[PDB]
Amino acid sequence: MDGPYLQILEQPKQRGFRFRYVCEGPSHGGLPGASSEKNKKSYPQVKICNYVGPAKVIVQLVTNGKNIHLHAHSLVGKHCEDGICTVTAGPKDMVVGFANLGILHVTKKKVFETLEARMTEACIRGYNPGLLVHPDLAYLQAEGGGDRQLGDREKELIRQAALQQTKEMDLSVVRLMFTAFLPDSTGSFTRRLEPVVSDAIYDSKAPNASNLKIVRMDRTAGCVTGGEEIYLLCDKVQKDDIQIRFYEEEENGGVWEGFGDFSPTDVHRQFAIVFKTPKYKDINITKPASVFVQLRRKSDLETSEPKPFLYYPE
Amino acid sequence: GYVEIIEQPKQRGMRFRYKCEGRSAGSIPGERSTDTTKTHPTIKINGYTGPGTVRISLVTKDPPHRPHPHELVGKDCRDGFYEAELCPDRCIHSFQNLGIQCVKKRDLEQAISQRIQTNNNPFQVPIEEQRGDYDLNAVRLCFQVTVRDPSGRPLRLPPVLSHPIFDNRAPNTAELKICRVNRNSGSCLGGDEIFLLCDKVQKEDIEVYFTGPGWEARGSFSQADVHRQVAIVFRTPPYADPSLQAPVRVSMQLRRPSDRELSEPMEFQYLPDAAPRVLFGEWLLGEISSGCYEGLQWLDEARTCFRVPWKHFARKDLSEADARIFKAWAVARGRWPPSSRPPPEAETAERAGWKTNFRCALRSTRRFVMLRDNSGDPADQHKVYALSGSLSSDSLPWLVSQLDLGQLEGVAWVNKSRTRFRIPWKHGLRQDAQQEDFGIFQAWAEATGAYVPGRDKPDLPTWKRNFRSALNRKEGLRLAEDRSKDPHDPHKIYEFVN
DNA sequence: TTGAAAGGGAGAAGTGAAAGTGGGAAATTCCTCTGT
DNA sequence: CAGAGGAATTTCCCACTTTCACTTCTCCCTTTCA
Repeated sequence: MDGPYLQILEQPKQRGFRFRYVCEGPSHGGLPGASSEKNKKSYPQVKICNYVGPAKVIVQLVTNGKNIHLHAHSLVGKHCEDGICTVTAGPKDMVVGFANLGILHVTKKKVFETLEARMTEACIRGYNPGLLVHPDLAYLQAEGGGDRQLGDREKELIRQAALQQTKEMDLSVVRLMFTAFLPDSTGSFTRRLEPVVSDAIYDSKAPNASNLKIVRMDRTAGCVTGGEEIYLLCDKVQKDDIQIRFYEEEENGGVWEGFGDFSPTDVHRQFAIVFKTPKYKDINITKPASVFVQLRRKSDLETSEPKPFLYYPE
Repeated sequence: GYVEIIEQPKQRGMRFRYKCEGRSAGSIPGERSTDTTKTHPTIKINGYTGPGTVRISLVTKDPPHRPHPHELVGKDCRDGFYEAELCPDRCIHSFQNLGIQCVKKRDLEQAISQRIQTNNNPFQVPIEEQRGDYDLNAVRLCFQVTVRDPSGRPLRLPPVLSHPIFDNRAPNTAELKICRVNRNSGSCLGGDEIFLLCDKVQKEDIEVYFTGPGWEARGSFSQADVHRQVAIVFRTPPYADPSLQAPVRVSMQLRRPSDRELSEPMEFQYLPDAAPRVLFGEWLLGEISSGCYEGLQWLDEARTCFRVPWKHFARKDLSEADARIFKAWAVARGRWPPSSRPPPEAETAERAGWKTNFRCALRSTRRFVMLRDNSGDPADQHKVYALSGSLSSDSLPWLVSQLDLGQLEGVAWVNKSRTRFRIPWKHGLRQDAQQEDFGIFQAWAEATGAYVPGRDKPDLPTWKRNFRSALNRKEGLRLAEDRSKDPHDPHKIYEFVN
């Protein structure tokens, strides 16, 4: 009862990738796949199911809001042009790989013109209908031909959407939208399947999206009594949105949590936190119990890898 | 008469401001200013009190005191400098509205041109010395007063320079300040680990400086111990007297080596009895010195030359020791899991890459030079290198060019349309085998640095093999005839075909 | 009870230049507290 | 209601790593010589 469709095999990793301004030069590594690791790298992948011989897949940067829109940042590298990646695939293989994909960080002052130009290409071209742009004449598809006379009135609509969207635009997060195409009777790739959107990709350079990490600390132990001062070194955090949490998984789906004591003034230049230790689950205990410590961002509950902390009796 | 500065401007602490900040951005405080009491730059004009003028401009901190690109802004400031009328009844003059506006690097040339365009050039530095990088983090005020000689004509007196004024916002010229210390006490033996929270420092130009009653010590930490420029984790140095019977209160302060700048001290009393960065050149010298890599050794007492084992990795007897230094580099840089203290024997697939990463890194470094490529003599395959500057004493198209030249005997043309050429090809095992017989072969080896008539034993089969190997699988060229076997006149014939 | 070297073919290794990588930090711009 | 100073946004560039575009080697036989 189905038909040919596009499936995202490997999703792009969500955190840790650095977006790049054009002044930083081309290529600084391509967006990693969620499975990629240390010395064994991987990349985002799509698979055209219920095959269709040759096919050409494209990728676009869409926003992350409720309303999937066109982002102002661009994709660059390998097979890209105007922030759109276009790759061929399908002779025999139906799994496309996407290495060498970089995210060009557009400038702030720059976002309005880029968005207007990027959307204008869409109204005129026959890629994705009046979805990513605005609820209107969503025709001008890949049905008849590829190109449309931008009416005088239509231009006002793009400008208005561009102005509204620039304000909504979040330059720290972005999403990938894959669109596949199957050959025409003429051999042309016009047969458009359904678009698929990927997980949100956060800019590792954004303080709020920064991947948290405990770089080094004073001591890794203290008395269950708590109240001892600690000196912790970490990656960039925001003084008003950071907390140090201690915890130990308890018997039978249980978990005790404790919070380091400190004020935002104790956060030094975004890179260090001097705090006092919380009191352990129960004062008077038998022998040294070990727990875990972790930085945690309030606003989104994101966390750093845990680091062992040893509690000992008084 | 003459100008004298009575109140110098505070040197550190105030940041320069960009036009973009504009707004109300304070003014240059005076040497003795405190949080509670601000003072201002002030001059005294010895030997004169009356009408006159004063221009204060900005100039380079160092000797060729050229007009600095930044500019003064505030009351009575125009075109980059300050100029006002003197007070006829006061011989001491105060300037309380001097602000320094820094120009962007992108706009530096226009700024310098404006300076010449307005004659703001106190020491009339000729347009020549007036060029070359400028230190945009430091400036000196230049006072240019003009009184009047005994009734009548004006009179400019020698210009005076102030102490330099450094940009407090710029990272390598900012004011040093310790903010919080882990522990302010420790053993007289030293070695206690301390966490110090500070203001922006540069991990490659900063130290923890201890002092006191005629004594000086320095905490030890590698640049890797400086965290994101605002935190240093080091170890206490040993105290002068390694035998305390009582605690001693010493001084602890941040120190910027390059210019001696110091921060306010933090008390510290002694009491009674982080992986460093692997830079390739420093790392390589250490490994050669270690004596732990058979084959990797110094070739002299000065330690300016050294050999690196370099056996071709296609060899089937290739041992661990043969590739030990190449693997050591991979492991130090985290591209290969270390030992015990899994692993996969797919370790020999990795070795070619380990060698190239080592060769390429060595080359990028620009710190070494190759003296001899002994990766030949089968017995001991290795390369010899010398450190930069100390005894640097280094010691299809090609064929197309060669075809026209046909210099040496044996080669020439048979096809007067360029494509069908004849190359000699006698079998080396012939008693009549000549040296210049493989002349065309010899040309390729020499023309690639492969062979040098003076410093290189001749290898005839290799010259023949390499000349041949280059041609072989080269799509766009192939063989014709083959009188190679011909007992009388050995020779082949090739041709092209794009 | 195929001897000593030279010759070939494949294809992995080796090469210097020139991009590509991953990060940290410097330059610039904004903007919030301090304390109206 | 500045205006000192903490951050956020952008720009540079260090110090190698990988790839590009070819060229050479070791392997493993074959041929050729005397």
